[PDB]
Amino acid sequence: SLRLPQNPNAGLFKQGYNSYSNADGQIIKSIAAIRELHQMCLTSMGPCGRNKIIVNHLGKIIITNDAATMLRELDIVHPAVKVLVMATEQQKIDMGDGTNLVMILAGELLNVSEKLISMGLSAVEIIQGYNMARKFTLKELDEMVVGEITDKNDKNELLKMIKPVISSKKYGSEDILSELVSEAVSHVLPVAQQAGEIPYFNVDSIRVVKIMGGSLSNSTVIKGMVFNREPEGHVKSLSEDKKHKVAVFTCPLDIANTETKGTVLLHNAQEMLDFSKGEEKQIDAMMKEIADMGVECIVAGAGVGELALHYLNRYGILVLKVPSKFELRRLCRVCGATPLPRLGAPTPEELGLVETVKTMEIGGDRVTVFKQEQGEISRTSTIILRGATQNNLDDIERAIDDGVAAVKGLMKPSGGKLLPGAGATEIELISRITKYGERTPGLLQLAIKQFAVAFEVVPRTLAETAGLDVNEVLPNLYAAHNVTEPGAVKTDHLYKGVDIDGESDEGVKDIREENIYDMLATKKFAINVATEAATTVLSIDQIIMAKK
Amino acid sequence: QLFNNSRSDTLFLGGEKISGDDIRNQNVLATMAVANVVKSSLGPVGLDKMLVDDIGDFTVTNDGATILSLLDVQHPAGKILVELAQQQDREIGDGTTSVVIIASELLKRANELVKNKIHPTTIITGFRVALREAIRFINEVLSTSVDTLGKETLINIAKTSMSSKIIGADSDFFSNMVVDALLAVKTQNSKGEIKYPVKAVNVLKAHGKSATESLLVPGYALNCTVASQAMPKRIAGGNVKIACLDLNLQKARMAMGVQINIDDPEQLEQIRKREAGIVLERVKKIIDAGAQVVLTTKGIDDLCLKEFVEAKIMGVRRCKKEDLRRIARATGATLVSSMSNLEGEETFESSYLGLCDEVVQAKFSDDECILIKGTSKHSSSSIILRGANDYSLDEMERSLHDSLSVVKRTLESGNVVPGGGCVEAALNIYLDNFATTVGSREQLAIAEFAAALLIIPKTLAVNAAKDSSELVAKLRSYHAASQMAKPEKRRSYRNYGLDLIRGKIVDEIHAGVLEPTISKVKSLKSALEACVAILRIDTMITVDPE
Amino acid sequence: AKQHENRLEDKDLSDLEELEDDEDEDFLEAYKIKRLNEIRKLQERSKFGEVFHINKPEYNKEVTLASQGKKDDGGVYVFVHLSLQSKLQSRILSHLFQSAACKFREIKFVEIPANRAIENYPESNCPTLIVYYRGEVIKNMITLLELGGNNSKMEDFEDFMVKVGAVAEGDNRLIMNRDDEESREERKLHY
Amino acid sequence: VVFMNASQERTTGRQAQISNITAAKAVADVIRTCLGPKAMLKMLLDPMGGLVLTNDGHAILREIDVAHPAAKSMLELSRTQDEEVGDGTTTVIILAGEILAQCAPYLIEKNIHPVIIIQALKKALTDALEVIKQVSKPVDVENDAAMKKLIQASIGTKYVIHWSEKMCELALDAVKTVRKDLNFEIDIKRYVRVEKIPGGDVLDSRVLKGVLLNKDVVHPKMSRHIENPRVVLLDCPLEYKKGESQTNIEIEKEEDWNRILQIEEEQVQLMCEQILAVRPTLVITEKGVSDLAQHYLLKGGCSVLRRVKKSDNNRIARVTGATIVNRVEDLKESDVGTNCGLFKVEMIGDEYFSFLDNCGLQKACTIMLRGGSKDILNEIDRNLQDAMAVARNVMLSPSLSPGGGATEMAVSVKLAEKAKQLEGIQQWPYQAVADAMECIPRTLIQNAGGDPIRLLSQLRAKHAQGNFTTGIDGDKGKIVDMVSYGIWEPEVIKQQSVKTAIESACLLLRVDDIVSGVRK
Ligand SMILES: Nc1ncnc2c1ncn2[C@@H]1O[C@H](COP(=O)(O)OP(=O)(O)O)[C@@H](O)[C@H]1O
Ligand SMILES: Nc1ncnc2c1ncn2[C@@H]1O[C@H](COP(=O)(O)OP(=O)(O)O)[C@@H](O)[C@H]1O
Ligand SMILES: Nc1ncnc2c1ncn2[C@@H]1O[C@H](COP(=O)(O)OP(=O)(O)O)[C@@H](O)[C@H]1O
Ligand SMILES: [Mg+2]
Ligand SMILES: [Mg+2]
Ligand SMILES: [Mg+2]
Repeated sequence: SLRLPQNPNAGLFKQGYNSYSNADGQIIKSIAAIRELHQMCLTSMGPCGRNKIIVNHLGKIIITNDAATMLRELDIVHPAVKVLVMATEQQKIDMGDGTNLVMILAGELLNVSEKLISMGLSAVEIIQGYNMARKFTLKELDEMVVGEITDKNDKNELLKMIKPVISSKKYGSEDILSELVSEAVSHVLPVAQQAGEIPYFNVDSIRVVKIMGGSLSNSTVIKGMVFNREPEGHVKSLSEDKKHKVAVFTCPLDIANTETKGTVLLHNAQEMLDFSKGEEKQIDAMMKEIADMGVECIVAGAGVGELALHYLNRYGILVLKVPSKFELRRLCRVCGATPLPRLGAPTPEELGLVETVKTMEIGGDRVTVFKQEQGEISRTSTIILRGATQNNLDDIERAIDDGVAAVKGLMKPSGGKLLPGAGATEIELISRITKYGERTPGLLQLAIKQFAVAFEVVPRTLAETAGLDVNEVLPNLYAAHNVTEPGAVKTDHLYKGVDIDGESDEGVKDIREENIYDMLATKKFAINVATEAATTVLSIDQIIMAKK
Repeated sequence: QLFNNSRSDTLFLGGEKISGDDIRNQNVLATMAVANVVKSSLGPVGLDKMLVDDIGDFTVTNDGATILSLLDVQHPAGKILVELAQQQDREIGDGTTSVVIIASELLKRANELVKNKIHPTTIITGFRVALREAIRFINEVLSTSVDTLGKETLINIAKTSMSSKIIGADSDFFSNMVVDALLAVKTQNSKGEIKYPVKAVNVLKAHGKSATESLLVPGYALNCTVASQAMPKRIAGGNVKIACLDLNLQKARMAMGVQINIDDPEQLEQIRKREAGIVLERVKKIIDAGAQVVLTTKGIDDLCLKEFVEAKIMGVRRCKKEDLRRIARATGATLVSSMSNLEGEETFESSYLGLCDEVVQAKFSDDECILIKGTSKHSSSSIILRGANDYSLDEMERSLHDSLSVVKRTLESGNVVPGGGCVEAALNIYLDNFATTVGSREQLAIAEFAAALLIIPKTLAVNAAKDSSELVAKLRSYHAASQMAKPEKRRSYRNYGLDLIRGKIVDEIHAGVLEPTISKVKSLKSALEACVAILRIDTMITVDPE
Repeated sequence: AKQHENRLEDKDLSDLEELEDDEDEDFLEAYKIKRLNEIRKLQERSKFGEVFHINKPEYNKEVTLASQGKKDDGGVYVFVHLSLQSKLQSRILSHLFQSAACKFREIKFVEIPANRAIENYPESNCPTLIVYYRGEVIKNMITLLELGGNNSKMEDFEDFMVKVGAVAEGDNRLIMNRDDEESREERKLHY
Repeated sequence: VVFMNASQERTTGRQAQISNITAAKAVADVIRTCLGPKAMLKMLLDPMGGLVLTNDGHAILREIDVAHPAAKSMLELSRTQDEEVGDGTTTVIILAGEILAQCAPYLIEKNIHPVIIIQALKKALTDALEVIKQVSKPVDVENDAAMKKLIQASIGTKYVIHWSEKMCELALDAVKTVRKDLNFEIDIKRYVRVEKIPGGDVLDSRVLKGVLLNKDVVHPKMSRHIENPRVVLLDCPLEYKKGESQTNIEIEKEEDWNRILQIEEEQVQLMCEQILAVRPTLVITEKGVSDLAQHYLLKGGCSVLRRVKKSDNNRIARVTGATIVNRVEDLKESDVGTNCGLFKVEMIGDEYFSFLDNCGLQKACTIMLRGGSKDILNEIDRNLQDAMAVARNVMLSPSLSPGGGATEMAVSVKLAEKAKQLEGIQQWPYQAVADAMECIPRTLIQNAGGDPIRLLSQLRAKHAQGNFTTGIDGDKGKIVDMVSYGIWEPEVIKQQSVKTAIESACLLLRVDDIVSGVRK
């Protein structure tokens, strides 16, 4: 009476282990545990989304409005929330676009499932309901598609691609940020029209180097690349035309020492006198074959000796440090050189082509530039991103990664296959999925119905973040899809969507003239991985933890 | 704010020393820290709060009168706002939430004037000339309350006091209740001056049906239990006599320091009998008077209960002093502290007894209450509030108690003004033209004083979770044309405010919301006198306890 | 554990009769004989009951010998009062002595003028309250600002007697423990 | 420089409401399985050590101390429902939780203001009382056969449904005894006595109209069997009353001390002679009795019993009609009780019990419950309190309604028809009230072990045809009408439930900030 028996036969397992079954409203608590961090994502989706401060134990801060990025640093206790972390991590790695959406949907499917489990629907039927809804959802995304790119390189078409992507992360001004990406995409692409070759594009080609100071308007698009290096011997503006040559060596510019106990041995004074001059003549003789080929800059892979440096700057050969593997490989793709570890003569076919190598003050430190010209184009271009706050450089840099990741979406499938944005693609599926529930019989119809109700979060979120009342903006938009028999045949009611700024009522003046669209490849895997996030959380009825 | 200052550098004080603009900033954050809990409770869109005493007990409260009294603050600059909330509850009885927000913003908006090298003496002078100019403008714009032939100058007054409460939806039912209650308990004093004693009506903490089905008692309801269970509970028939006694009726000892001493043991039993008999002689003459109902402040011993059970008299013990004066005042009796007269004899006259039509004891959810109705000489009233529990009824008790004070003032002073931040927005347009006339440095003081008055209509929109600038800009547009009305009624664009349930600007006279002008007068002076007290402080000297 | 002890500890000889029908006779009457013996000891110890207005020669006996009592260490507390009729606190303390004398008959209540007590005593320090016990001074109390001053009451004086060990904490005669009959009547009805 | 000794930090915004609504859901989850005829039982470990086995809602909530302050508003609803009626306590908690649970995704999702929801609940409550008035009907109150099945409705959830034939007769005779003519039924539970006797058999019981005392006579010569007893109630002790004046006697002569003790004997002699002025046969006193006074009452045969409680003396007064008189001088023949009989003291080894029976319409009785343990005696005793609690309202008002989820379903169907007809901003929370009444039928079905998705789906189509008396059976789970079985409850239970559920939701929905540290 004074004390319970405190759960007998509990010594089967350790004291730290705990069980969590579906009963006792614990599945409702797991939905509430998702609801804690899901509401943090409500303020972070859309162009009016708000970034988030995340102070780690080390003190490294990252400011961001994306989900996959913010969830990396937060240490999570609930395992069901970690499914959303790895689900968004999969979204960032594969497609690099549409992660707030994964969280927003996989969280609202669990929200509407709170009503379904409370009604009395078995968990097995819930998975069958969303799977049958998923097959119809992915089918209709291919049907209501409009428009296509059909050209890899164009000035006006890239404005339709990059601009709606970076509009979520650090909107700012539209033109100054979009032109930096569309100019850099055209440099790296192998155009090769009327040849029948397979296109190819690498995410690691376009890379952004962060430099403090300046303003966002002063950002330029560099053909080549840049490091924060210092030439050792001398600096040269290189005002001499008639382009220079490039030779890349991965080994250090020094005498190839013996790997096993390299030690001097001098038996008599005759070897003592010649050993000091032998190293000078040997290093000089190797530079003669290198210098006669007309090379004026050599990129070293490791530490360079002083004696080798004395003969390099004699003939005015520039030295560059790249003490890492990937930093040396990215530079060969610009000039198109084939490195060889030997210290002999570079082959003439393997020598690279760089016209000028300038050294100027951008951020107060010494930097080396490798700008090419219109002739003999190169790939793996960089973008000089100027800004005041280092935290803003980090989020804008990842926005270029999201934009570069969107360019990857054009290579693998047959084409662009753009969709209407601004909630139009979500609100259209609500009517189609609702009609699909009426066609199918059985107790799964409520699962099909709640699956459509979960898609309202995109227009509800954009209306809440835009400072508008969602009770008036949402049903005003339903009138465009509740309508029938209106004059025009060629119907233009599909482009109606929400609006962040402007006219009252809100149905946007089309997403058309506005030139904002969404990618099909993002919506396919996002709805697939979001449904898998809700499937794995709803399919499990018992959870076991340890130590907490 | 940044860091702690040096502790008595070549000054030799046992406590702490601080000076400069740092303490002036701490007073602003101190007034804003205590005002943030009052922000969300303002207006009908505000929500209630609960204060936990770390013993399980909690109480729901909306008004900042008792909230700040319960919140034990140690900073003395915040204590003035705590006492300001208690001060405004005593005199006016309404607007405790508004003076804290107004006084805090006047100090907050004046904080910018401090670092402009404007002295506080010049700032308060600019505030004071704006005050007396605002009081005269309030005296020009207000209106008397006979107002119209229909009443509804009292049904609409109750809605303003009843708003922002749990029973604000039921204010249509309770509006008729409060006006019928205070019109019954009026009195006469000072040769024609009518008074309305607040708290004279009995607010009972009943549980049961709902707040909508709360029956208004046409008479006073005494909250006390019956002595014995074998007594008659219901007494019918007209002209029921009410006896109000206060003397000690239980058997008591002799004088406070005397000792009973007797040699003859024969009379030892006789002195015991007369001590038991002398207390029953008082009960004998009350039965001869024929008092059906008798009420006593002190206890009632079993020696007296047998006579009341036999003669069918309703004896009730454990009455309080303040209640029996209202029973005697309502039923027409007079308070009897002891039975005597100018002559040497001891007797009881029938004129001391009151009169009422019916007395019935009722029980509802373990709450026995004696319902006294039909007082012949003067009417009375009581309100039986019904809800979930006692802690929810405490909010209703404060809601009703504040409603009586507001309806008290509109009858004592017929002048009223509309709500919804009308006068707060009208004074800004009046003071801007006056600020340019005075010329010199007081323009910024009068201007920033006017900007601080706009916080009342702004807080109504912020707590509503709607767009505030559109409502303020539209309210600004109509009030801007009021000063330039160009008289020849067609004097429109005045007496308008915010409508939060719909989000539009409509006429407050037709909407049915008003407030007395005297509440605006005392709130502005008490808010400015509190602002004068905080601005004039320069350096703090906190002495640690020995 | 305390529920079994409250049956006997929290009931006097008059209150122990309540449990005559409920509890066992041998359990109850065994304790009533114990409490009855304690009542008889207090009657034998009741050697006092009014203020002893004494004079000095006698002090050397009344105040001190008494404090020894039987000298079985039968000690006796002796509250002395150096009275001064000009002071207002002295007349208040004289009333408390006679009131407490009628209740606590075992404790001796002594009074004497302060001018006759000590040669050239400071009038400002009067009224003075001394408490002797077995010849030793237990408490040399100063003027009644500690006990409220001018607003001193009978409840404050009885509380002081418990601190010096003159009266037990749970004594039925103390006003703190001596609840009114009307108070206990309401408790039984609401129980 | 904290500025606040009581929670300078604050939990404001929507997170305070999540803690409030989730706490309101948690108090309903621990008693979700405590509804219907197949409901389970619970055990509570109080710190004093007195265990109790309970299924009624009021006994569960009152013995559970909760640290969450917002939850405590839900804990007190069963306390309010108990003192008002005494039946239907569990439905108020789960209904209030479903209203708060259904109204949760509107501030999060729709961002609708709370004060608009407050207006929506009042109009729903106004329509809820309207349709309950339409669904209810009157019946005859004087038919004893009809009263048995109404008492059996609340008994069906409890353990004593197996003895429902005995419990209905046990409670129907008791409530009719204390009932009188004069709110037309002013009788009160305080007059009804229920003495718990461990041991015996629950099947053997009877409604004796009297007052059962738990003590023995004071002297052995007294006869324990009286044919025509005469009850006289007294407040004065038969002992010598000590004067509160503290009178001291100065004895100088030798005969004074002997005369005092002779006056003590003479006073008890004169006092006992006045008792015999009206020659009683049974005397009752609430105070002690001296051994000197016992001898003088032997000649008259005045049986005395001492240390009787104050409430028991009032219950003895109403049965026998005797008047409580303190002094012994004012005894008259009218003061002496009459129309009493069957005074007998049954010998039981535990304690001595004395019975009473009759031959100023107020009456009283004592229900002697027999069982197997003291804890289940409290269970059957609380069922008696529930047995008469359901019987008061049918006697107060003749109005009557069905139950078993049917009356709650009728509220949801009528509200759902007019919810689409409203077409305004308040219609979203107005639909939540119609969905909130579905928990009760659902709860009943779930406990019964049926499939609630299809049983309630056809129940929607069944009530759409235009009938209201169709409920859900608790054993097998049919859609059979309750007219055949006879599940009927009063209207006051469902009226107090929807009122207390709506009024409790209005209290808790208007909270946005939580603070502590006051220490009043
Ligand atoms: N200016 C705008 N007007 C209307 N809709 C917009 C605008 N900018 C963005 N959107 C919509 O907001 C949505 C936000 O998508 P989001 O998940 O943030 O993309 P990302 O994966 O880059 O984070 C887009 O799908 C787009 O349709
Ligand atoms: N129905 C309403 N419409 C517009 N404004 C209102 C309404 N009710 C109250 N107010 C405003 O709220 C302010 C303060 O209200 P009050 O009743 O004092 O709140 P509390 O009772 O919490 O002190 C008033 O100045 C008034 O203008
Ligand atoms: N055998 C049954 N068949 C159908 N409904 C039942 C049955 N037993 C009980 N009920 C329903 O369950 C409810 C239980 O009421 P009761 O146990 O008295 O209080 P509470 O509702 O608080 O548990 C009744 O209102 C009744 O309608
Ligand atoms: Mg995007
Ligand atoms: Mg008010
Ligand atoms: Mg019940």
